[PDB]
Amino acid sequence: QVQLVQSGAEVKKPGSSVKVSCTSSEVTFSSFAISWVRQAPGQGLEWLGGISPMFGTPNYAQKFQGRVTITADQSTRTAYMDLRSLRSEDTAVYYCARSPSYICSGGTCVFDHWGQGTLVTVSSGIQPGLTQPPSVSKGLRQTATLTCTGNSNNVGNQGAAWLQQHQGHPPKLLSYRNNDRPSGISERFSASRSGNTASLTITGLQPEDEADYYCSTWDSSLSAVVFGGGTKLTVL
Amino acid sequence: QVQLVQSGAEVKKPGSSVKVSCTSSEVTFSSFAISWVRQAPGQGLEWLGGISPMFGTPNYAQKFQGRVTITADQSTRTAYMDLRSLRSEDTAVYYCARSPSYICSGGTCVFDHWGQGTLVTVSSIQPGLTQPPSVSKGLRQTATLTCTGNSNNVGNQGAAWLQQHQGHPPKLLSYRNNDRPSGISERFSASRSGNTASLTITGLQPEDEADYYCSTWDSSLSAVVFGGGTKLTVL
Amino acid sequence: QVQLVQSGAEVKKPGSSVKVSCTSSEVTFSSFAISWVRQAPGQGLEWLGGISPMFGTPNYAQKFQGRVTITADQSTRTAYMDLRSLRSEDTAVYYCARSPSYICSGGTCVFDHWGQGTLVTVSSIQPGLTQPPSVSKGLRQTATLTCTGNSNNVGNQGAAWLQQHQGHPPKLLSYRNNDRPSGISERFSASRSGNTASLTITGLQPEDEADYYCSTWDSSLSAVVFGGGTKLTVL
Amino acid sequence: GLFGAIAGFIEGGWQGMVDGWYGYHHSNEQGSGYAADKESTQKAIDGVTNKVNSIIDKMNTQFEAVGREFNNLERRIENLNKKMEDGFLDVWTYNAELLVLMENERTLDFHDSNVKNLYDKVRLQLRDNAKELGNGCFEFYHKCDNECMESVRNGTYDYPQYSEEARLKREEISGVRSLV
Amino acid sequence: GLFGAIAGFIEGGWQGMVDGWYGYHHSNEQGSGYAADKESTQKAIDGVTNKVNSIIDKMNTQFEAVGREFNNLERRIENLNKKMEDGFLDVWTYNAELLVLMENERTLDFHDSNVKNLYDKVRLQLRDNAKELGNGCFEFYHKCDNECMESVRNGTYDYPQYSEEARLKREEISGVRSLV
Amino acid sequence: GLFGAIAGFIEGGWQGMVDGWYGYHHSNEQGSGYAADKESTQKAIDGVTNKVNSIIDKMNTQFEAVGREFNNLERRIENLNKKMEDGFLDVWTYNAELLVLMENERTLDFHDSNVKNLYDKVRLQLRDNAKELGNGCFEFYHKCDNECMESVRNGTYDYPQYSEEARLKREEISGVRSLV
Amino acid sequence: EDQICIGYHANNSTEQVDTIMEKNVTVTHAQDILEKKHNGKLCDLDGVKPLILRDCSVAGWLLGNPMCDEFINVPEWSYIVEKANPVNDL
Amino acid sequence: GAINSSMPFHNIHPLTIGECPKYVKSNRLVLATGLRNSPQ
Amino acid sequence: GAINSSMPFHNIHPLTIGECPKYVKSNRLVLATGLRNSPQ
Ligand SMILES: *[C@@H]1O[C@H](CO)[C@@H](O[C@@H]2O[C@H](CO)[C@@H](O)[C@H](O)[C@H]2NC(C)=O)[C@H](O)[C@H]1NC(C)=O
Repeated sequence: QVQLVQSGAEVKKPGSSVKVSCTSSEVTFSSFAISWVRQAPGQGLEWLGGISPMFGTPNYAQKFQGRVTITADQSTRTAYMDLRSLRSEDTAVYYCARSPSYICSGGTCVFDHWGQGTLVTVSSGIQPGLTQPPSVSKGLRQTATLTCTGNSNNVGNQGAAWLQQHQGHPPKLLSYRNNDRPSGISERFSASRSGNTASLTITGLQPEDEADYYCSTWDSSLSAVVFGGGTKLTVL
Repeated sequence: QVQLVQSGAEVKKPGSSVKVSCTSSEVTFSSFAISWVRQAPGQGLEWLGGISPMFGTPNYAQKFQGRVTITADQSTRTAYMDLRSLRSEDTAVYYCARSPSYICSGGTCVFDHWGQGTLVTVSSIQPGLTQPPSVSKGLRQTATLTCTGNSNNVGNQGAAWLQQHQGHPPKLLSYRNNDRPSGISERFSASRSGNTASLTITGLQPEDEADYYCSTWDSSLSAVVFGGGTKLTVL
Repeated sequence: QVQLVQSGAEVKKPGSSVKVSCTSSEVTFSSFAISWVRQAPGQGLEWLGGISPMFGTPNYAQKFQGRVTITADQSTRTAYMDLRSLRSEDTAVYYCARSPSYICSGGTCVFDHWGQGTLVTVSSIQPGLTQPPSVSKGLRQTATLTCTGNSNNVGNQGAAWLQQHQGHPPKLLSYRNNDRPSGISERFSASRSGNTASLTITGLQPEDEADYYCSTWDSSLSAVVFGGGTKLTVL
Repeated sequence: GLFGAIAGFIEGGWQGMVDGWYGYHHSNEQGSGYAADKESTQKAIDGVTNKVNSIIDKMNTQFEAVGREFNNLERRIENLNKKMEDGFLDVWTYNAELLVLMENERTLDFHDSNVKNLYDKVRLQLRDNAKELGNGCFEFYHKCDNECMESVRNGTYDYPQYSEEARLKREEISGVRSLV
Repeated sequence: GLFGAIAGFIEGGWQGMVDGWYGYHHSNEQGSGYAADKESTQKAIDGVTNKVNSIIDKMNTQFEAVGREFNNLERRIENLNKKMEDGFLDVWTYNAELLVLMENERTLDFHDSNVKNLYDKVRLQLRDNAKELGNGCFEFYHKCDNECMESVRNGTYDYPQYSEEARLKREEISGVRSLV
Repeated sequence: GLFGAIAGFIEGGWQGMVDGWYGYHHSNEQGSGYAADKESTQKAIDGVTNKVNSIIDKMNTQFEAVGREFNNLERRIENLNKKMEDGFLDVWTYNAELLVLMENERTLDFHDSNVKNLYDKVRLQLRDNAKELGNGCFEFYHKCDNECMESVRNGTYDYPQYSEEARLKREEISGVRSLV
Repeated sequence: EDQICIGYHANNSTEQVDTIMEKNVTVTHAQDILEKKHNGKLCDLDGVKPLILRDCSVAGWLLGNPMCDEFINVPEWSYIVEKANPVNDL
Repeated sequence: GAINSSMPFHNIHPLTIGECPKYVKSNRLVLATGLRNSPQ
Repeated sequence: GAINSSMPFHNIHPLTIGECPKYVKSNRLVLATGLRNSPQ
């Protein structure tokens, strides 16, 4: 286990700035690239951008290009996100993700660990890149198949990694880019990709399995991480 | 310091088959090739075969192609001989023997350490090098023992000598380059001349009379060969 | 720190040779070339020859090409100067000095560490570089002392400067490329421009008024070379 | 040092290659530019990251000293206690220093081959098709555009596709035409 | 590894070479097959052997452990006795544990050399009488039969015997002749 | 050794070279003779010297030693005292013995690159102006006098200067002229 | 015809060293790091004489043994040198 | 006896006093500095 | 003082209690992760 701990639940007014933080337990943190992903109330994931702590070079999404500047402080194991001229539709929870990739700049960059979540509310004064269907419902103890379709600037080429998200917690990683599952994950969850569509099949459906699932990779054309719509799996 | 310990002296009916085992003292077991080398009663020495314990691959003599099967367990640091179809010819004492080289397939395969002996008997001979059968020279004189061969053995690969007293297993007097092990005294110097290898023993003493065998790799048979033997007699 | 240590003051009869030695504290002693440099009553420095302990190849100045023999011993930590065919022009104090280079064969032969000196007396100089003999500047003023030379010596290597108060043996103030050693105070700019080099002293005081020698390797003369001297006088 | 590259024939590293540890720089009709080799930096990081956690793991059993109280006339076992703990704290302080000193040498040399093995990789692909210019860099015979650089970059260049092109250039800067 | 022979340009080892650690494979008009460099596997074995014997012989100056007895009111010098004996078994466990770890790294890189330094040996013998195919494998201009092979194998190849034969092939791939 | 120079392609050392640890021999119409590469013999010595000074500097904070004395009926705390010192002197002996044995292996395989990498510098400068002969040694296509040897030796040879001299020769020992 | 080799140094050197892989490797150049010699005398520790109690024990000296008279009032000492089994104890 | 030396180690006797080299239990302890001396 | 750390070593005080780094008599302990640096 490595810890990622995030800034408190800041509350700002139109046009101002934020500086949210996130702090890594591991002494060896210099070598795992850190990202900043957000999700606003009742929606899905959006990649703002990420940094390699080792080298200082960050990558951002067009979306935020000139108006978000993320930097890591090697010295104190701390990655900073701050965005400018913040308005209303930036009301979100700002999660904080590590990748086993040293830089975040290609299909290698998949998110193994997440911070607890920094909530930001703008106190007054979204369009996804991958295709998942929104709901799939399957009876107890059966087999579910969840799909993620994309084109060729993404899934076709980079591969595609899956994520689980329970109402209220951050999302655990289910599969790596390359089909392999990480430690905690039961053999019940089998990832696979065929061509331009990626499918995660789960056997023996149990009440726990019921959550929202996201797929993701890199898009060559957008130079950015891309999540799918999310798909809420129910069971009874 | 090494110790090769062979097994009990099984005795059997014809057709039957034996599984003798040499078990090595030492931790670097795999790195040294083990050979098996029977001696029928009264006669000299004959190689059956031998293995690289580390690689597994074994080498047999034309004569035993189909019959013997030798291998060695690395985990237990012990080597094995499965000899089959044995008639009365096959009765002998059976030595295992350590090579200083890793595999047994060439002139460097000489036999520096030997086990204690395993007499197999069976209920109801042909040397590959030339060695005078007897040499008799007087006490404190000096001696010259000769082994001759040809181009496929002593010619190219060179030869290695062996002393054997009645009862005991043999021991190494010299390596293929005629450098002497630590053990052996300095009046046992060996050298070689084309196809005729010779060990000169100087200052003969009571001690010295026993057998002497030369041995080499013969690259025309893929096999280890020995001379007939030669009894030295101090006089 | 390292310390060299020399032999007792010898007195000698014309013709009769001398051997004088010095010995080193430091264990890494075969890594540093050792030299011998005499100073006859009054005048200035002169390099006889030098040795690489590690290799034991020496090289000498031609003035002594066949008269002197200098060598170092590895086991004990010591070097020797054997000045045969002694005579009257030879009376001096003889310093052994360590060069940080492992060999004494070029510019890198500067002298960072000197022995305390051995006076050798017999019973009954031309400088290769050019310095004025007397610079005299006032308290808290700046002096610039100049060594001038040519392409064989100063103009390719550059120079090392040295300080010498009456009594004490010489201390090094710059390496051949204008870096100062540890001890040297941070107000002694060395420099070099073409075929002339200048030790610039800033903020004079009584301490500073001693003799100053430049030095380098002459690639034509196959040897080490010193200027005449410059007595600094503060006032 | 050992392997020949870093601070060797490739005199000096580049400040322009910001994204990674080793990499490429090219020059052609379309552009000039740097490009880090991630593959093999990522493999080097794997190995350093493993080294760092290697030590951490190796010193969790390291000697812990909880103290003991001692009397006025027990002075000489009070000492024995003090000699021991000072003893162990010297032995482990030595260890922890020497291991670092040793791993640092190994690590700097690990990069040193990393670089060189990259170069020799490029070299074994581009053969006769390019000149070994002798300072870390190759000029091609056949003129090689961006898409073709990639192949060298990602180690799937194709010798027998630019052969003629290149060996028409070898054929001529060998002055062999000049007899007609 | 550091030398980039194993898992490198030589793209995996050959299963079919059963009789030794390093070696040759070849094809000619005659035949085809594998042949272990017994010679240089033996220099390997002899060094990896000295290594395990080097260890053993160092590890009988290991801290010899005998036991002592203490009553109920010497409790705290019973502890001192334990803080010592644990203390040491940590110092020596760390030492065995790391020394194995460090001579594992060295061994694998030692092999990775032995191979590179075998490739290069052949390369210097055949020079421009063969092509560096650049995957570990050379290919001859002049035809090279089974006797010729042994020469390269056992390291007594001779260039000058085959130059003319070779620089007819070299001469003509370069289509110089192609000006008739 | 590891790097394959000393006791490798460069078969044995030259006794004729006394001035230093590594160098060049040459031959040309005027010259023939040895000459050590002091500047890199010098760099090597700076290393090996630092190595000795590093080990002395690690061995001043060993486990220290001063003396203690015991009653006849304290015999078993005497023992504990003894097992202790004899524990610590078992441990600093191993550390000394093993450090030397290891740093000895590395020092010998350090010299083996110093020499390889010197050979590779000469190589990269001279390209196809000279024929790599393979026994540690290059022979030139263009004649190259004593003043040009230094240039190779001090590492500022000038390829373009002798290019057409050299490639006139290459061009003719290719017998491509033999076609008229 | 003109040519230049690279090479390394070789000499009349007998001294050999060991390594984890090679024992008795002969090299051109060595460096012992092991002191083996002493002068067989008790000496000063930096111009400060020891206290050689000779055939007294410490107890023999402090209590005031009439054999231990030449110690009745002693100068400062570097270290003390008791014998194996001093004849003059209690 | 009094020990003389600059060497890092000695092997005379364990119980020293003063600023000394450091006791080890070995008979011989030589660093290599030069090249393999396999000539010709 | 207490220590809040993930480093494997410290140099505050030998007689710690709790789940610690491991005391070392040193005052500087820095691994290399990157390559030798330079200007070009
Ligand atoms: C390595 O060389 C040493 C050199 O001393 C050999 O040491 C021998 O040691 C024994 C004591 O047991 C002496 O009787 C011999 O005289 C020594 N031999 C010689 C020729 O000096 C040692 O045997 C050699 N071999 C190994 C592997 O240690």
